[PDB]
Amino acid sequence: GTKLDDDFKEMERKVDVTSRAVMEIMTKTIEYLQPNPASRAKLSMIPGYPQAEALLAEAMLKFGRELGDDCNFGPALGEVGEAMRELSEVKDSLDIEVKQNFIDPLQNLHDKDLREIQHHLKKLEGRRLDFDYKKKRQGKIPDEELRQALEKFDESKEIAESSMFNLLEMDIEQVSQLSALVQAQLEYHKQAVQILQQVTVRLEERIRQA
Amino acid sequence: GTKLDDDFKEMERKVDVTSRAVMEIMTKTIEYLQPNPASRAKLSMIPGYPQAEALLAEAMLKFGRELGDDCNFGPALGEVGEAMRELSEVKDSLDIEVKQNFIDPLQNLHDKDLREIQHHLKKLEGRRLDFDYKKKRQGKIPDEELRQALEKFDESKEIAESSMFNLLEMDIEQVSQLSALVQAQLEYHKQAVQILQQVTVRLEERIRQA
Repeated sequence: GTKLDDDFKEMERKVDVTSRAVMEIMTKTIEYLQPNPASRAKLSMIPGYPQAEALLAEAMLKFGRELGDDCNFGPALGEVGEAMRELSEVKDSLDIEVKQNFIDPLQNLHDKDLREIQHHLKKLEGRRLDFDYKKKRQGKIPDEELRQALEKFDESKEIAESSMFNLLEMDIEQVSQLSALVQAQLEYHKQAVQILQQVTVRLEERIRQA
Repeated sequence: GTKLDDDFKEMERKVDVTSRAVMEIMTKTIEYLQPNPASRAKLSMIPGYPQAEALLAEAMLKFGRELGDDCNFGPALGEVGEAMRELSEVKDSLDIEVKQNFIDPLQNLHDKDLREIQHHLKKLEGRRLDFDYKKKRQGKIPDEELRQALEKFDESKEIAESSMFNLLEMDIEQVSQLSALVQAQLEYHKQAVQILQQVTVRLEERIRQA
């Protein structure tokens, strides 16, 4: 059949790579946010799920209490318990921020921008084929019909080129989205370090004393 | 049967609470380190398992490459890709540190110190029962036999009290162990924040430029 310049074929390639990339990254990012396969289903809808930190906290508090204040390990449990609880929250933030500012954007890029292009390409193919066909039987079919056959094709290719070119041009917006992710992570870990140190002092205050 | 002073009963209580606590906390801590139920089996043996971060990195690199350098999102993927890879490692550290300095200690406390006490108590019970029995038939059995019956009991109680008291006295060592955990976490998150910021500059360097 008729052929497309290497330039065209390249964009089409990068488009595919982008699409495929967006998909896996999206998945992996989630499996990252929620390793446990039971809690992702929530991030695949939205948190209506518990955090590991939460559950740990829940427990440390539970026993720290039961032990009592008379002891020394009992209170320390409540102390670290809170620390964990706090971390739990800092986490929910992270999950939500990443979902909203990284996953959703990508998801939209796949269902919006990319799907569009996919369509275009398919249309182009058909137009390509139809032409090749009507071409084979040139003498048989009226010139006008064959001319239109080509025009339709050219017309289609352009649309494809535009949609593809435009998506590939603004690719920096994906970089922006990457930054969107790394930002959300930072705020979290930074915020984490705060919580951790905050409790470290409280425990040192114990161990140091007796 | 014969009875034990409230003081004794209390220690026995705290001992049980401690034991039960150590167990759940141990579990939760692990489920925390490895939410996904397939990778804990490794931390329940030792890392011979992949980290979520790792797998994410693996992917971001994979595509960042395939995209190429011609683009702008391709390189950015490799950039963040590394960042993730780095985090992956900082994580393996965390898993290992927590395992070695928090889980193992506790585990040992359960199999060593606590198991011992468990034994003691059981022995005490038997000695308690036997006495109650031989007591019921006092006139029937020789005084000497009954005397020994009691001595054995008293003797047993002491052992129990010592083992229990000593474990409960050094309870600060558990606090130390808690600190051991929080420390390992801190080094990690702190170390994390470093990696994150390190990459944030590289991306800003892109987005800012064009």
